[PDB]
Amino acid sequence: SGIALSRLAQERKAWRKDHPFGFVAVPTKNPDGTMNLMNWECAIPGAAGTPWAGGLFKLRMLFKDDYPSSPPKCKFEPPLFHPNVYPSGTVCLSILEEDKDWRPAITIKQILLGIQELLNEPNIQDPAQAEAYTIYCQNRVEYEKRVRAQAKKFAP
Ligand SMILES: S=c1[nH]c2cc(Cl)ccc2o1
Repeated sequence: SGIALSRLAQERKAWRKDHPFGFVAVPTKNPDGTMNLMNWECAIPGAAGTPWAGGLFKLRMLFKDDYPSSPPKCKFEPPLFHPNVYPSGTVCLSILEEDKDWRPAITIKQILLGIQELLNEPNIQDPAQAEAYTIYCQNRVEYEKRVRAQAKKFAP
């Protein structure tokens, strides 16, 4: 656990010094009240001028003991309508799979910015949920209408 905790302390220090505006990333607490660097509560703001604008989308970031060998599991809570988000809330993204594009050097900031980019540009070769994928393919106007409604629902 020393390797993960040392890296996670480095990430926290960097994040607090400089992070993208409107984003949140904060470790949680253990039952005894001490800091739990393995479980972070995060939020991603929708990009201005997009259907996601005005929404603030809460996500949990869960680190395994072998981090940064492995990527964190990133899970929208509550789950979101998006073609590449599983119904569970888990994000499907190549940088978040050890055997795909994860690299140990990737930072929490890079992950959250990567997920923000995913929100506004789905990967249609990578569908994780049937409904959002089907609507994206069949009617982009309806898709955006649904995204706008969701953004309003999660206005901060
Ligand atoms: S408040 C509050 N709860 C929460 C949960 C997650 Cl996963 C992320 C951000 C949050 O803010």
